Amino acid sequence: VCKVCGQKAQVEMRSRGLALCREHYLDWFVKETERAIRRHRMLLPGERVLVAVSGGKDSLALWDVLSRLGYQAVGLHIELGIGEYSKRSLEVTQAFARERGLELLVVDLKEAYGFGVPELARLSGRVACSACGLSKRYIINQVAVEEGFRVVATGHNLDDEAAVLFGNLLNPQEQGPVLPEKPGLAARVKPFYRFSEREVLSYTLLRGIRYLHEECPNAKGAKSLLYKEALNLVERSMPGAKLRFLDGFLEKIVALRECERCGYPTTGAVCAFCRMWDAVYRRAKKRKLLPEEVSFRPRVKPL
Amino acid sequence: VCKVCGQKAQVEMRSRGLALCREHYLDWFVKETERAIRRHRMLLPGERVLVAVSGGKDSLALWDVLSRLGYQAVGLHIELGIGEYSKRSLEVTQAFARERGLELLVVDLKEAYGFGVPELARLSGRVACSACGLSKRYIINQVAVEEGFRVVATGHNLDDEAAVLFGNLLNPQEQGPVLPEKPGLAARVKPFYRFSEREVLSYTLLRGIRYLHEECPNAKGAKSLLYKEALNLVERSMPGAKLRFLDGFLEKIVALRECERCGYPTTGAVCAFCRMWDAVYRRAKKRKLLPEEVSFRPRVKPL
Ligand SMILES: Nc1ncnc2c1ncn2[C@@H]1O[C@H](COP(=O)(O)OP(=O)(O)NP(=O)(O)O)[C@@H](O)[C@H]1O
Ligand SMILES: Nc1ncnc2c1ncn2[C@@H]1O[C@H](COP(=O)(O)OP(=O)(O)NP(=O)(O)O)[C@@H](O)[C@H]1O
Ligand code: SF4
Ligand code: SF4
Ligand SMILES: [Zn+2]
Ligand SMILES: [Zn+2]
Ligand SMILES: [Zn+2]
Ligand SMILES: [Zn+2]
Repeated sequence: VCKVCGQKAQVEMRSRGLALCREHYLDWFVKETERAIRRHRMLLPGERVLVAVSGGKDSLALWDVLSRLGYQAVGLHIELGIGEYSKRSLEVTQAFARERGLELLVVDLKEAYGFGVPELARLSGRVACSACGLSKRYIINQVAVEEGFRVVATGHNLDDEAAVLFGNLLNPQEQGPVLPEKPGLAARVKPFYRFSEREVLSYTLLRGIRYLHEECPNAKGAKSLLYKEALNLVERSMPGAKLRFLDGFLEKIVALRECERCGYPTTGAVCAFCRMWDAVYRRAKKRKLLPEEVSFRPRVKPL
Repeated sequence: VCKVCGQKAQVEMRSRGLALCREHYLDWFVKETERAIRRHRMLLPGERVLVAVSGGKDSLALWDVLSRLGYQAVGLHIELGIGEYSKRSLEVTQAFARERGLELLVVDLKEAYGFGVPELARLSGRVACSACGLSKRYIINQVAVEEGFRVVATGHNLDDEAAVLFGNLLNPQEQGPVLPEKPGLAARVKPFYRFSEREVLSYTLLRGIRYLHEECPNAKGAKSLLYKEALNLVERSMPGAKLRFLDGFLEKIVALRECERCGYPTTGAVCAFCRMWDAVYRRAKKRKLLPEEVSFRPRVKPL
């Protein structure tokens, strides 16, 4: 039965020995999120926070919770130009924001830089996921800094964190719930880092939030899915495995230069982002999808 | 093709980018085993070594290889009294030793202590696997010390080592290829710790060694099977994962008292082995399968 009210439980979490009815699961989820924020000093009460929202279940749920917790949550969605997929992804995110009166920023990849993720993959040589992730992290950071946000919230859940940890162990040759802000670098927090993917999904469905069910025709996100399958196989027979795994690592145990192209932090002369888009533009000219006297002019960092 | 002779390959190891014909796989396996022994100073050339052999594919293969490498390999088999299973397991081991002129020692659990693993589990309260493993490690060590062996070789393979490592990470609340000998403690080496289970099986089949195909009605060895499934799932799509996993850990980063009952090393007053068998005898008396004036008299340690 529901541990709080004694009525019929709607959600059962063996890993925590906890069973809750719909109304108290939603409340538990929201309170536990704030418990995570407070424990790790992720946010200040009512602070402006840039929420990276893709239209999927986690970041839409995160946007909902942070709003309910009274944070000034502004969403940033990035249109990746991956066909009808990215189109629907934008619609869902827009619908969410509209029907809740939340501020939503959009960066359209194709409109800003001329190429979506598909063409970007062909032109950079990198796998689609490499160029895409690189663009996502840079743009989200850039928008945060340019719009005066101190902290960015992403919707990475426990399955995601444990998959990353697992992958690093099996494949070094191929990031913590809180990353502190530095000059040119906004802070990044993961308030959902201890919720399982199943648990975040449960919140989303019970809250009635409509998200983009379908997933990208991913390329090397097929790796994370492999890691998740392996971890969940164990989790199925041994609840709390992912939590034990991630907690165990967490509770146990470099020079940055300004990019001479855009100004943002990097370890080299020019950052991987500018280096990628330069080569993409360069190869587009040789092909020639771009005018010869065109230059990639990245938005230089304040102040 | 076979990387050594150019003829048809019989064994393909994607993880190592290596393909070999039957005759050269057998040779590669044997040479690599010696490479492991030498690298880690596991054995001295021609040294007497106690090989723990269960009749399964790994330890029978290990016994074969160590013999071929000119080591004086004496096998110790422990009869666990698990029905017809343990019976066949003993036969296979005996057959191997006979048809190769190898010295084989046998400890029959029921004959030595009065109870096989099944009854031992009911009487100790511990799961079958707990009492069984405890008995196996103690007896193998005891026989080694009592018979003047410096080093014991076990047939643990890469799948086994990586499963253990994985399990510890997911479940702390539930051991290296070489353990140095100490007073009352023989050395333990795992010369097969880098061969995958599939690779050790391949050696066994190509060498024509007959082993006990069936496995114990295991209890909590069902855990290792779960760990192996998870790891092999990744290995299937990403060769060298288990090796990367295990190597990565290995290449990165207490007071012992004499048991007042048997003399062997322990952290407490009496060791877990004596403590287990005492309680088993004690509870047998209360049941009463043993005479009241009977005492468990463990073989006290030399010198
Ligand atoms: N196109 C995008 N625009 C903005 N933010 C994004 C985008 N894609 C991902 N993010 C952020 O990055 C986080 C990780 O995304 P992802 O790699 O999709 O894992 P996920 O948990 O399966 N996706 P989601 O369910 O949407 O959070 C998401 O929670 C978002 O917060
Ligand atoms: N009954 C036994 N008697 C002697 N030695 C044993 C016995 N059981 C296990 N061992 C040793 O312990 C090692 C690990 O055994 P186990 O837990 O069965 O993993 P395994 O690799 O599946 N078995 P095997 O194929 O026989 O090595 C074996 O290689 C043997 O060397
Ligand atoms: S799946 Fe690969 S490509 Fe599709 S969005 Fe995620 S990263 Fe970019
Ligand atoms: S399976 Fe469990 S019980 Fe059967 S032998 Fe291995 S440990 Fe002892
Ligand atoms: Zn309730
Ligand atoms: Zn740059
Ligand atoms: Zn050959
Ligand atoms: Zn003892």
